[PDB]
Amino acid sequence: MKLMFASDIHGSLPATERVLELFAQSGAQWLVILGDVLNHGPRNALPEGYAPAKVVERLNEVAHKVIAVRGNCDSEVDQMLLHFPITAPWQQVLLEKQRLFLTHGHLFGPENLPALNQNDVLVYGHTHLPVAEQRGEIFHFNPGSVSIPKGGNPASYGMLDNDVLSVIALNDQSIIAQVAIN
Amino acid sequence: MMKLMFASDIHGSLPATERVLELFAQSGAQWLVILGDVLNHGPRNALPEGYAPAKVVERLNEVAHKVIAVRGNCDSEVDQMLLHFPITAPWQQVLLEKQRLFLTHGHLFGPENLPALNQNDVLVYGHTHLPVAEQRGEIFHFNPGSVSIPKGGNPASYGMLDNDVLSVIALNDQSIIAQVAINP
Amino acid sequence: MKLMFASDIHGSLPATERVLELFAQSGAQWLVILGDVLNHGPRNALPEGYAPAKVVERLNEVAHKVIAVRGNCDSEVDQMLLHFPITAPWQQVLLEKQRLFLTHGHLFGPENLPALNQNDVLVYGHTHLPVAEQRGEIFHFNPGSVSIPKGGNPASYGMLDNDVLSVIALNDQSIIAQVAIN
Amino acid sequence: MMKLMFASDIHGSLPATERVLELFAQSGAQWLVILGDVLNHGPRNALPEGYAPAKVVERLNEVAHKVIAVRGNCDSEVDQMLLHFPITAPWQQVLLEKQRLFLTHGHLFGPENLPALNQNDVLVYGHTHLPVAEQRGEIFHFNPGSVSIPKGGNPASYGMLDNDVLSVIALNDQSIIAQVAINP
Ligand SMILES: [Zn+2]
Ligand SMILES: [Zn+2]
Ligand SMILES: [Zn+2]
Ligand SMILES: [Zn+2]
Ligand SMILES: [Zn+2]
Ligand SMILES: [Zn+2]
Ligand SMILES: [Zn+2]
Ligand SMILES: [Zn+2]
Repeated sequence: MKLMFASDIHGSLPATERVLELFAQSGAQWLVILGDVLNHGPRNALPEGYAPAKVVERLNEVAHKVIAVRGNCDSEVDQMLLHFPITAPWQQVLLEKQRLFLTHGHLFGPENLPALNQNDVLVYGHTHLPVAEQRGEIFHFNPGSVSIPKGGNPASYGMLDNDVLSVIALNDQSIIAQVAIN
Repeated sequence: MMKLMFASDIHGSLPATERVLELFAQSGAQWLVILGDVLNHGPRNALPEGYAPAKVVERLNEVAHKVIAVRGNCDSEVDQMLLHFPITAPWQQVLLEKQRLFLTHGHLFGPENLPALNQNDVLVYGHTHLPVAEQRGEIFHFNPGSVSIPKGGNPASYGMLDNDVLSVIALNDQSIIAQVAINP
Repeated sequence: MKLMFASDIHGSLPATERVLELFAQSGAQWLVILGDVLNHGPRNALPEGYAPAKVVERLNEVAHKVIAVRGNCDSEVDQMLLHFPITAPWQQVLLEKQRLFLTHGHLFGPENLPALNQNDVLVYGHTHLPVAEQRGEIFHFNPGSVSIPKGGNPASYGMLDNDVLSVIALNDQSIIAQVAIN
Repeated sequence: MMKLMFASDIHGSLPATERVLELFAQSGAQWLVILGDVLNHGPRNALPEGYAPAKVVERLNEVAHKVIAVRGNCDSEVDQMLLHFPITAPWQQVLLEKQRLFLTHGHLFGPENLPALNQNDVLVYGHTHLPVAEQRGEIFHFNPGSVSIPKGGNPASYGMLDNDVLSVIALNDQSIIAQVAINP
């Protein structure tokens, strides 16, 4: 199975178009969006090519292939525009060998862990920092941000391919971090 | 390569609950998927047979670590405080080889308000208390009916996913009420 | 200013009809309902004359005079039946010389206090125990339950009259507790 | 008796915010009532004049202890974590002698979806960015309009309750755009 992950888009049209381009070329079946989709975010500058209404038209074109959770920056007006369900604060995704716990990062995350099974995967964003590692009995995965990178990391996205979780550079496409989840 | 058991619209019926649980224990299924309306009978419904919310809670908690549930229109916060598994999520997902199952109760997204889905995906819901298993257009609809207050003259039922087939099964007979194959 | 308070009805039709009779005779302009309206409650025995669908018809007749907040036992189906807004976890009511902070008691209450002004009033239920006293710089008020009282108190309701907060017995009509707030 | 100032649909406009705050400080009003859509411009709207969310936050917090607000369709939880006063409530109330003021943003309850109210009560809302002050049927409708993005050729505005009259006032001129007496 092949899944693509994207998070903290914050209204950036160019980041969105590049994501949708890589999605189409990857062959992945679904696109998981971890929150903070249109709103740039009160405490920071507008991202490159900020254009909420256009990001909306682009994303709504693959709405039937999107799985998503509510970011701290997402609001009711956002759901009214996006043709896929974003209001759930968290959502589990059942895979053959394990579970994926999807959440933005502000309500649940590394500091407030959910009950899970050994080798399950905690998937979150919000921090804008890439992560692909084993933490205790479970795995932690954060695809970083596709628009507002932090900690010196390049804009990035995530990918699940053949039991391997990888954080990939949006432009470079070089592997930032990865871990096998067998 | 995946097996799941589905139970919906329990509404506090202890008999339905004990039976669901013995069947679950025998199924060999990885998870018990509860589609909502767990303890409350519902202001519009007459009490179910064997209405005993307090006891239903004790029983479901025995297998809490293996339950995957979604919020029903009759579920409230007191219910979440009693049950030891997450019941507040409005929807959740199951991913197979090339298709996905969209799990929801039926009052938010349903037959008359479809979520966006791809060809050959499955909308899994309860709420109506009417069993369904069929291809409706480009997607598949699946409703395992109510395990305690069936409507339309149907028997109380539950559902099962056996890799590529979804079946609605009578709770007493264990006879097939309806089933559909979701192979491309 | 004359307000009537009722809480933890839990589907009791007789309790409801008695409340509506006292409301009509009191002259009060509004009826404040603190939650837990139709559902008897998972761990409780059915109250006297349990009949949610009938409580709904009675309450909906004075819907335009009701102010309410979400009880821990209230659900989406409940809002669908009641013709007045109940989904808010809490609401503030502005009066001439002070604020009323209305909440059920499970999220906010004596143990998780909201920020308020000296002499404001914390109004809550959920415990089924009557209260009318000053605590710290603010007042605490709980009209008790009208259908399933605990502690040893009779079924009761509340009243705001002449700047005096009173907890009154549903039958006796005797004063259980009270405190002047001005 | 009762004096209140109303501001709605700020949408992150720092100039509108500083002006609202200077007027509030001079009004003598007991509370500043914010009807929603505080920091986000809204995906459907062009940025308003002087869009500076971060700064609007610092300024509104200086008077946090005197704000009474209700949630707008554009407000999110990041906004709540920044602002030091409660903004999540969908509605709240003001009680006069024999009348009731129902405060809400306008996307949940509004002109086209009325809450249950008694005769001579007031529905107070924003969201449309169109000022209103009139009796409609048996109740009164009052909308301060937007302090930053007015529609219909109207001036940026705010609102005030001075005992028994509700007025929509231009933010620059301080001239009366509309007003209604709610005496019964
Ligand atoms: Zn972010
Ligand atoms: Zn975030
Ligand atoms: Zn049901
Ligand atoms: Zn239902
Ligand atoms: Zn109660
Ligand atoms: Zn309660
Ligand atoms: Zn607006
Ligand atoms: Zn709005």
